[PDB]
Amino acid sequence: MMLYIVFILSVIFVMGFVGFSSKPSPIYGGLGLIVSGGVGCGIVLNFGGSFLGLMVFLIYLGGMMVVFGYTTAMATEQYPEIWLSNKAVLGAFVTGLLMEFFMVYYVLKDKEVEVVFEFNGLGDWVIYDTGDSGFFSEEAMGIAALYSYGTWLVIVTGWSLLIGVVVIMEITRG
Amino acid sequence: MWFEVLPGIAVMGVCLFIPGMATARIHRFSNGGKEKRVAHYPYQWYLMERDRRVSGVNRSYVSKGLENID
Amino acid sequence: AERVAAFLKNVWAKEPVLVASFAIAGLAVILPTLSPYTKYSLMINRATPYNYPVPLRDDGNMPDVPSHPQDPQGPSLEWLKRL
Amino acid sequence: MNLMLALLTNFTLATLLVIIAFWLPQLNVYSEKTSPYECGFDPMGSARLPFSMKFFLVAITFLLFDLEIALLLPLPWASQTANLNTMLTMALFLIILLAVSLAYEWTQKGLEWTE
Amino acid sequence: TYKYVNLREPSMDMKSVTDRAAQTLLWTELIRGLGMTLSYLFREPATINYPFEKGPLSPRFRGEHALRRY
Amino acid sequence: RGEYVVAKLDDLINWARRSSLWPMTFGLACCAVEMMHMAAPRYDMDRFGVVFRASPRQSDVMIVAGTLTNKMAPALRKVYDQMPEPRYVVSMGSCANGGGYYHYSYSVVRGCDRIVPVDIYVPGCPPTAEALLYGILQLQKKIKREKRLRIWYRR
Amino acid sequence: MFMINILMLIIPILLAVAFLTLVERKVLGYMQLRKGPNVVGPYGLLQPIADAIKLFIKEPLRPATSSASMFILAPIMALGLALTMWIPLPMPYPLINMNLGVLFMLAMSSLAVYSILWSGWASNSKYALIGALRAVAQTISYEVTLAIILLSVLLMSGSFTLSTLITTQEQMWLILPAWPLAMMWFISTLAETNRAPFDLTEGESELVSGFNVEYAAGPFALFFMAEYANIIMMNIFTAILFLGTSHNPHMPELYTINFTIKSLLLTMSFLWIRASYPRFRYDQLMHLLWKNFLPLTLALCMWHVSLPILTSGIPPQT
Ligand SMILES: CCCCCCCCCCCCCCCCCC(=O)OC[C@H](COP(=O)([O-])OCC[N+](C)(C)C)OC(=O)CCCCCCCCCCCCCCCCC
Ligand SMILES: CCCCCCCCCCCCCCCCCC(=O)OC[C@H](COP(=O)(O)OCCN)OC(=O)CCCCCCCCCCCCCCCCC
Ligand SMILES: CCCCCCCCCCCCO[C@@H]1O[C@H](CO)[C@@H](O[C@H]2O[C@H](CO)[C@@H](O)[C@H](O)[C@H]2O)[C@H](O)[C@H]1O
Ligand SMILES: CCCCCCCCCCCCO[C@@H]1O[C@H](CO)[C@@H](O[C@H]2O[C@H](CO)[C@@H](O)[C@H](O)[C@H]2O)[C@H](O)[C@H]1O
Ligand SMILES: CCCCCCCCCCCCO[C@@H]1O[C@H](CO)[C@@H](O[C@H]2O[C@H](CO)[C@@H](O)[C@H](O)[C@H]2O)[C@H](O)[C@H]1O
Ligand SMILES: CCCCCCCCCCCCO[C@@H]1O[C@H](CO)[C@@H](O[C@H]2O[C@H](CO)[C@@H](O)[C@H](O)[C@H]2O)[C@H](O)[C@H]1O
Ligand code: SF4
Repeated sequence: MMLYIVFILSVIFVMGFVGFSSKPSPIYGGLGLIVSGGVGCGIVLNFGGSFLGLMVFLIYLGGMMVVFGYTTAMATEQYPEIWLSNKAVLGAFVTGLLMEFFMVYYVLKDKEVEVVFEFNGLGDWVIYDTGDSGFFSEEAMGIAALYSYGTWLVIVTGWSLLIGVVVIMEITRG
Repeated sequence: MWFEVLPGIAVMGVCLFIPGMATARIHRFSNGGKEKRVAHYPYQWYLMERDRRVSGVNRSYVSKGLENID
Repeated sequence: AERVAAFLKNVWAKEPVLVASFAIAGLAVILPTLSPYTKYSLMINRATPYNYPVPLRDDGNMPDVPSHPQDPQGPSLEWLKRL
Repeated sequence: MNLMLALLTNFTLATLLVIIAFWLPQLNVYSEKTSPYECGFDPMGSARLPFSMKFFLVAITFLLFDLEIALLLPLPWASQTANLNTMLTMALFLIILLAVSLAYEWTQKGLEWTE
Repeated sequence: TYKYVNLREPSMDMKSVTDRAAQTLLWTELIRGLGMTLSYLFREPATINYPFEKGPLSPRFRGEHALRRY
Repeated sequence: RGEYVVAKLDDLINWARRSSLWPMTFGLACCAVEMMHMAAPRYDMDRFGVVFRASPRQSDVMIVAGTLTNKMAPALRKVYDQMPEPRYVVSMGSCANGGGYYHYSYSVVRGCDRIVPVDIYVPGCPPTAEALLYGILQLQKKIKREKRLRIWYRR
Repeated sequence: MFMINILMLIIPILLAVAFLTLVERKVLGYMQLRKGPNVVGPYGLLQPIADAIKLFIKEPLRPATSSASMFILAPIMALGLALTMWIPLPMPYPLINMNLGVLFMLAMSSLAVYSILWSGWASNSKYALIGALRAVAQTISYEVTLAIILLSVLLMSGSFTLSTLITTQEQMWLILPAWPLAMMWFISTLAETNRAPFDLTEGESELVSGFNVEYAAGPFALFFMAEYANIIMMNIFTAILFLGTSHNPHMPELYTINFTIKSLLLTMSFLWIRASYPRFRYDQLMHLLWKNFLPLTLALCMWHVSLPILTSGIPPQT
């Protein structure tokens, strides 16, 4: 059962996506996105990406906090909608959950499934690498190379972030 | 007087001492009297896995020295 | 110089925090070029062996490659021990 | 497995304390007791009404700056490179551009809250 | 007669300006405030042990009423 | 023996409640100044476990320290109702007790006990800070005598 | 045995938190020329026990206008995440040895903010909402500077592993070469833990009780325990970062004693500070971080990237 940990997290990942894609109040949509960010961090961690997993969680936690502030200012109503309060929201929520439940039930029944495209269902562990014993984290080595190989990437991202500040100032100065 | 604040500080100090002391002692107990092996990188985990196989009792903290080489 | 010096004494009076920031950032940009120990940073980074040193096939004509690790030939770290 | 167990225990312990808190005490629920608090007088309007954010521009700037730390956090590892000439230049370039971006928003009065 | 409570121009000489920079950067005046509360920590408190000790009163104190006799 | 067990559990919940009385930060007039002096160093109410907390949700005692007017009466009742239970009311000073100097006024409630139930009345105009403390310790002893679990056992 | 190790972590944490409440009341009391608790148990030693029992037999209230599920969830999040922050702390051995322990603590601290936002929003009352949005402002103020301050310190240690900081500081405390960063770190932890003079999300004199104004009894106690747990944890983090204790592998208890004393004194300084200063205005806190610490933090982040390289003193990766 623990061997399916990545699959179980990916099921919760989708459930969080159905949470905010059905579009209740953005307060609850933010909560759905935070759950998916956490389990998504859990998924990437189980493939050897501790830094990537933690970083995406860290980034989305800051992002959804700003979304929370903007929600209370610019996207609120007298009766914010939970999933059960609106027929359209509830229908999308249940439709997504049922589709997910069926894909999970069948892929775990046949150890395989065909939902448009063929997916094996033997447990995600089968594809893992077998032979490693280096004295370093390969993901850390690749990320650190941003500053020696990715000079060009540094320039365009650095410039884009600077222009971003300039641009938002222009856009929001009516 | 001010020294009557110490008893609460002493109680607070004792409580904060226990987690560190307990963790250190539980580690020795569960690793045959030694520090818990630290595996930050795959190489260290590989050696620990080989220790488990080499132990003969499926315990990576059971060491085998020259007595095991014929 | 007077205009800049008068400008310096003004920002010390008004914005000492920003004076320290620019002073600190300046030393970051400048000193690495003036430091004599900067070259060792690359040498130390280069001398750390994360990888196995795969041996070369002795073709019979590489006199500067050691046969044994304790032979004289090859790079040495005596410079590093005295650092 | 140790990490998952530790998390489960922490939140199980917190949940149990909340269960005790709700099922141990004697309750006496009635309308006036559970009405919203506003210093003894009834609230005027819903608390769900829009609450203007006067630091909205700093909040958006936080998103961009929050992402810069994700670019900078790998710096301890990048310092282990043999190509230190490039790494140091690029490392300083990123921080300087962040400082320039802060300076721009500062001089253009972007850090001042709306009145 | 009157006096001004807040009407003083700070000195603009180099030593004074650097004294103020140190105060700003090194929080000297905030550290001084910490010294004052520290001195109070080591003073005997003013609390009395009521009801075993009582606040002082005088013969004129006006309390509960009573009807008297010759 | 259940009688023995419930008796000891009564002592524990009573002891915990009287040892941690949190009055609501709530004062009305001059009597509230003497209440400030009870929190001041000479009497240090906090040394008894008595700690002001502003929110009614986190308060155990309402000290009605001053005159209650007709205009203020609904707000006093509101914040008393918003206190969770158990809750207690200490009436401090003549005004709160029964109207006092303003008893015959058109705008004054003649005693806060017309609006809320009262556990202790502290006399005085104002009661001294020591008099109020005597009233708080009297409330503590009233809580000590409570028999909630012993009565439940015999229901 | 590991389950026993967990219990020997969080039960002591809860006990230390309970008696920190006594110590703060006594320490504040004596700085205010009074005594604080000295009746409930000798020298007030039972005062925390009475308070805890009192709150948990007090009636909890679910407000009529409140969002039920979020209202209950938030205090569980607060305490559960407060305890989680302790598992990677090397004292000297961590319960969970992590590669990116610092990055784990940053992420868990960011997640804990939502226990303030959701409790305040779920209460559905004006003072609670105002308190929650102050937390949004507070996080925006300190989060960027806090991460970059850590980065600068970690460029002398070489890794995100908390145990490496013990090795880094074997010869000398990091406060010597990084006292400017230690100063800015210390203030940031006060803002991070919502402590005076940055106690804005509660802001009693302004918002009655801010975000937790609608919470009573046991649910209120959970927020209180979480806050005091974070105060101790953040000051343990500070002691490890800047006042590293020497670790003798054969006498690990000597480390614990020395490290506990440092953590206690740093915690006392939090109580000391609360007794001494007035409160910031919450826009003035934002300007403090962004217009003062951030310029200085950016400059010092540049300096600590260059300093190892120019002095040829880059730490080992492992
Ligand atoms: C940091 C953690 C701290 C946690 C501390 C936990 C508290 C430790 C101290 C426990 C002392 C015993 C609790 C007594 C308080 C009960 C509240 C009260 O006073 O009610 C008065 C009531 C009085 O009721 P009554 O019948 O006399 O009248 C009330 C009704 N009207 C208003 C109409 C008059 O007592 C009871 O009803 C029952 C008393 C039972 C005593 C045994 C307690 C059992 C608790 C289990 C409850 C079942 C749900 C599960 C809850 C979780 C279990 C842990
Ligand atoms: C070889 C070359 C070397 C190059 C590097 C050289 C670097 C050293 C020189 C640079 C200066 C170092 C000192 C930098 C510290 C940070 C300074 C700072 O930011 O504080 C100034 C800040 C400004 O705010 P203000 O005074 O109101 O006015 C500013 C106008 N814009 O004011 C404040 O921040 C006030 C903070 C208010 C809150 C304080 C509450 C707590 C006070 C007690 C804390 C005591 C310190 C404890 C430290 C413990 C650390 C473990
Ligand atoms: C809040 C909503 C939460 C939604 C979570 C959704 C979870 C998704 C379902 C995951 C269940 C996977 O189920 C997993 O399937 C494999 C099938 O081989 C089982 O693995 C099995 O291996 C061998 C097969 O010969 C058996 O001897 C063994 O008994 C069994 O464990 C796992 O024991 C089971 O845990
Ligand atoms: C130690 C050597 C390195 C020192 C580097 C110092 C750089 C400081 C950059 C400016 C930071 C101060 O921030 C602000 O700058 C403006 C100018 O932009 C100053 O204001 C200045 O404006 C112009 C010059 O530009 C002058 O005519 C004016 O007399 C002067 O006051 C303010 O006093 C200060 O509020
Ligand atoms: C808005 C855009 C702003 C752009 C700002 C760009 C700032 C760049 C400032 C220069 C920083 C680098 O300065 C440069 O650092 C490298 C090390 O990294 C030094 O390089 C020196 O040490 C390294 C090893 O560390 C050796 O490999 C090298 O042979 C030697 O020359 C250079 O002697 C120095 O000149
Ligand atoms: C590379 C990292 C290290 C370098 C530091 C990077 C950050 C540099 C920030 C420079 C800011 C300069 O521009 C800034 O603009 C405002 C105009 O609104 C100036 O002036 C204004 O702000 C200051 C403080 O808020 C007020 O005292 C002044 O009354 C007001 O006019 C600032 O004094 C100046 O500092
Ligand atoms: S009882 Fe006396 S002191 Fe108290 S409020 Fe009335 S007039 Fe003032």
